Amino acid sequence: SFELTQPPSVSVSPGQTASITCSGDKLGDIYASWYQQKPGQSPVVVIFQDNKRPSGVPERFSGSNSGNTATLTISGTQALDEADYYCQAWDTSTSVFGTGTKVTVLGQPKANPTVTLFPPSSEELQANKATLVCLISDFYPGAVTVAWKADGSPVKAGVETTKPSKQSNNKYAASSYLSLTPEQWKSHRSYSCQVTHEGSTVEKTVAPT
Amino acid sequence: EVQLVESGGGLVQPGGSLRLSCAASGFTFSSYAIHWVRQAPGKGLEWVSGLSGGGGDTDYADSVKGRLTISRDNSKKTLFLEMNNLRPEDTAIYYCAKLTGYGSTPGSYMDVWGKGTTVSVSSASTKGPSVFPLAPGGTAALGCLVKDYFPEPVTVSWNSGALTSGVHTFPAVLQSSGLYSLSSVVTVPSSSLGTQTYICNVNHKPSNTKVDKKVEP
Repeated sequence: SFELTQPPSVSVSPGQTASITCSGDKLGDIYASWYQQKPGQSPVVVIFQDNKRPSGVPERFSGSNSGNTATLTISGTQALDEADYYCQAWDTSTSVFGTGTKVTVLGQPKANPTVTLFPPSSEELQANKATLVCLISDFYPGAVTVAWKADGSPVKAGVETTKPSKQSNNKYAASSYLSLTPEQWKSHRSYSCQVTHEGSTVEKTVAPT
Repeated sequence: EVQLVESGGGLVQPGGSLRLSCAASGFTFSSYAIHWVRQAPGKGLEWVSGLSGGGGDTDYADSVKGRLTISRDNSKKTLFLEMNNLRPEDTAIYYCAKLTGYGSTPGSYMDVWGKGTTVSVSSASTKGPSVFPLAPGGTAALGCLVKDYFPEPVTVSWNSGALTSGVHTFPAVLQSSGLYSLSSVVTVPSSSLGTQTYICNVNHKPSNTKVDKKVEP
């Protein structure tokens, strides 16, 4: 499989030009296509054969395939152009999609997340389990990384983190859960849920007491 | 009138099998190659398989080469995908898409797509949750952890529907185990704590599970 690499995320303000790139060695020798997928929906073709538009596609969408790189341009980007965009190319008879780009059309000021961290309940400890619950809310735009620490040392095992989901207020929420044993829980000074968003980090800490 | 409709999606145990179909309307099915594209929850598009208009030339992604078989009955305007020895990694919405040609030519594209059909490959079995009370200026965060349940969904109310404005019920995580865990939090007065009673009402209809959990500090 030849791999078509796209930048994972692009932000654009309404009215501005959104540039989405797609790179790969076999690209440029071959024709590139672009598919748009709005939330909850099937993908839709917007560009084919590098720079052609299907009849129904608006003119503000355009494409170019210079060298090893294909680019989708969205002029005068509208809020409804907010979607995941995927490039595609045919390797002989094998179809390959690019890794995808999330295009956020900024509709709202940046909002850092409200993070709430709960320790294990006594009832759960009585059942010989321990879950740390880290809840992330009201963040925009809708991309976060979660990291767990034990006494400020990274913890990668026992971590189950959701992908962000859009709240009714158009901000995003997410959850992360850390599984521990009662013994692990009682044998450390502190546990921390550390949430990074737009280059700001929020840390909440809980301790056995 | 031009539409593709996928069928056959469902929950399947790993190692099991599933047959997917795709019914075409509004065009001459035989005149066009049809392909299957899948997408795992929260992840990117992944090409699975493709078939020429006549059904002669069949093409498969490396990830599915042995386990999957694509075929078509043009008389029934239907495409099929036979999936065997399913893996958890095959969990995805499966879309059928129609090419603009009879075959997979250079500058050909998928002009029409269906709404898709959902395949879940999980070893999990129906199981109701264990509900645990999540406790700690002017406000206090109180919560209910709804743990280790299958399948979706779960409904959470507070004080039987009396508190809703300051309530945030988060989407579930799917754990490695195949079980779901969800959490609901409510914002309340910190002064009222120890005076007021806060109860989350958890309902998991698939397991006929109702739990009323009193949350105290």
